Amino acid sequence: MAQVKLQESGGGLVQPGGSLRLSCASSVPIFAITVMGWYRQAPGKQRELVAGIKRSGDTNYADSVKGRFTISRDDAKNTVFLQMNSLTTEDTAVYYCNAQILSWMGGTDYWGQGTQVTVS
Amino acid sequence: MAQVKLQESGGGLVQPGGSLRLSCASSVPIFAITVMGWYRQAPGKQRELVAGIKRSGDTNYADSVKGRFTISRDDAKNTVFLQMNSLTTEDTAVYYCNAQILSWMGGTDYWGQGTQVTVS
Amino acid sequence: AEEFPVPNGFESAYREVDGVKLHYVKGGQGPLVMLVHGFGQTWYEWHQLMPELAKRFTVIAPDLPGLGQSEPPKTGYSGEQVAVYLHKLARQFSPDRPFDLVAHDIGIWNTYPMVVKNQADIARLVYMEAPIPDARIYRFPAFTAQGESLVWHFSFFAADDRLAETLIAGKERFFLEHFIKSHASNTEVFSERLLDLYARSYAKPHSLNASFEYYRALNESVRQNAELAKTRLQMPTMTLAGGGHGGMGTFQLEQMKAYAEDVEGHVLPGCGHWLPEECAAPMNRLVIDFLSRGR
Amino acid sequence: EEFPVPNGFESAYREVDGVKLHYVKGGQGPLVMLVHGFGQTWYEWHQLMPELAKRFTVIAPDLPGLGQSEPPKTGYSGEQVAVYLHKLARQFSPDRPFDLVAHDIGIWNTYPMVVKNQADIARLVYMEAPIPDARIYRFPAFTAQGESLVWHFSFFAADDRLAETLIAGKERFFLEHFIKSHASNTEVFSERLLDLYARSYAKPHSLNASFEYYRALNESVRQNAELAKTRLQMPTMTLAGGGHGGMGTFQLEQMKAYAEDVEGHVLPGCGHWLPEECAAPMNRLVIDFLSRGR
Repeated sequence: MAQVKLQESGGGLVQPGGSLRLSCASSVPIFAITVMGWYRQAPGKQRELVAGIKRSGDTNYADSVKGRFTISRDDAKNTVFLQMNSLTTEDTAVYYCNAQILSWMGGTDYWGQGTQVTVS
Repeated sequence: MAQVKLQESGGGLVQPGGSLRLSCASSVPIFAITVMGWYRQAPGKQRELVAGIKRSGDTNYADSVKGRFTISRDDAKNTVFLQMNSLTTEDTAVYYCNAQILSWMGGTDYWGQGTQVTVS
Repeated sequence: AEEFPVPNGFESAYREVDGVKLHYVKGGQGPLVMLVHGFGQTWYEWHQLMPELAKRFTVIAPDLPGLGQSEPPKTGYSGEQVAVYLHKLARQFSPDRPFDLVAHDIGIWNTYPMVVKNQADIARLVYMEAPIPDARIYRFPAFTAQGESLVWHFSFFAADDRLAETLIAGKERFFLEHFIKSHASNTEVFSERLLDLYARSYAKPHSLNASFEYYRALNESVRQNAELAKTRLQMPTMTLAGGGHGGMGTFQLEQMKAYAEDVEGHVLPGCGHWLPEECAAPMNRLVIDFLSRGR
Repeated sequence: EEFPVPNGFESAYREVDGVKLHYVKGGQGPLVMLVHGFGQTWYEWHQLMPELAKRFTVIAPDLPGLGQSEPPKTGYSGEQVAVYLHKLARQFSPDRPFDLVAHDIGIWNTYPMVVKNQADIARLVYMEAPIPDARIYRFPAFTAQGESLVWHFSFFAADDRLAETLIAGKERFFLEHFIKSHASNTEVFSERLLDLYARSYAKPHSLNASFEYYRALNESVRQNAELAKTRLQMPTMTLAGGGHGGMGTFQLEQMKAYAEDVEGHVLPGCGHWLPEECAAPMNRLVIDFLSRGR
């Protein structure tokens, strides 16, 4: 049985300059996840890490999104949020939640199916 | 190259109840060796560990030789000694010097040529 | 008088075994179950499972030699040496009947020799949240893509010249809280009161040293288990592991398969290393079910 | 002055992107920059420096936050620290490429500079540490010989100031233990040498800076995964100790996946601290490598 299931929501269609809040819900309490992260895959592009957040709260971001995207942990909501500001067409991709759970021998990756983001 | 060369001295034929002192010298200073040890193998049997001595000075022995054999370290002579007291025919084997050098990724084993010890 | 509160219906007692005065907590009626704790804790991690098992069993939860209120071992800290004390303690209360063994963390290290050398004395076996000492522990990572490893303490505790004692002395509460929380998924369960009780116990000078001596004997336990492991385990066996941050994951059952002929394994989602406290309900349920079935 | 300056050399500072860097400079000719590692300062090069100065201009900086250098203002990842070090070297050799010699985390803090400014790097010597990449996740937490040589990676990288809290009040004890456990030749670390090193990194900002390099290691891995898309082209030498405490074969084995032109040496009976444990053979190999065809 998968040790966590992830479900992304809150993507969709937005015009350039608009904003979106992505959401990732975890079937287990999010503090059981060592690193939660957001990835994206666009047509004709590489799969990119956009943001990641540790249990401590330390965050890291891709250069292309610094200052526009913000990743956070909401423990009560059991949700990790990706706030996306000042969007451009080049941010069109499917955004994946990623759960990294560290076990003694090493980490295990878990992925959601992704939520569609279109900027037009 | 070879990171250490080991040269054993000693062994031979001795009567039950007798004693022998084995010697192993190291081509590098012996402090560069994480674990110095003595193994033995008799024909038709498995190679077994007899004694080992760490850089800290901690020693360890096989059950069959505890209290009779003594491993020691001579830093000035760059030599490890195996004092074998109260020998029985059950100690007959070829005795091999063993050097373990720990590197960041793991250890490397080096072996001497071995000396025959016969108790009869 | 007592480091930890004794659950209602239980008794705090001592028994000298081979010269070593062992502390233990006992309760219930029926066949014997022994619960053996791991590093950083005492018998008290079992205090929620004990009243449940006491409804059908005689339950004994000793303090490992040198830890809790037990005296240091007189022989040594290798698995084979410590297993002698624990077998003798269990066999004294169930000399005619086989007993059940539940073990956590280094409780595994300190019982596996007993089990493989006295299989007829062990009815059913539950192991959780630690590897059996064998060559596979040499493949644990010193560092990971997620930051600090969960196993770096193996080499920290085993370092020469009393490194860990020297660095941790005066900082026992701080270190233990960091160790416990970094191996937990559900840190909420460790209140100030619980963290204080554990920290005060293992901060006793002989307990702080004894804790690390278990790790300094780890290479010796590996060599011993390389010989003992030639005989597979035959009794019914269950493995439990945390599937959240801090747990053993799939490795617990995967390694046990090379040891047990009859083993079932469970990985508990959202749970770390400290299963009895992080995930009391699912873990108590799995242990109670495994030891009740067919009885 | 934290450490004695060799005769003919000078202790000086330069400010680079707001950060005041300390270094020791001497000699004449083309530039060689020597980059120290964890637990030490420029002074580990004080035996090789007068030898190199006969042909070269020698600069040995203190890493940001360590020795007498100020903490970085950007961060401790490899790319961030390499900017301070690249700009410092190009200040003294703005027109000609220079040589780089780096030890331990000096490798972490210079590799991004090398890969992105190859025309600035004539010859490259790296010793006694991995380049930060996914391979470092394969170092063992515990070994058949006891305590591993790499567990400090996670100790230093642990959250909540663990290493600072435990080492505070024991800087000399810990640093002596760390150095000797990674050395094959422990005799060269006298009471006087250990005291100088312990005094330097016991400064609160230096103790923290020491560990922040390891807390930035995962980020350095992410950075170097992209940078490594371009192989290194300059002549490269790697050195490693073959005694207890050294990198062994892994040093050259990894570099082969980075450099097209690389030779490697494993020095018997030598641990991690090659410049001090095995000054003569290391000095000779380095001097020869930077002297060929010149």
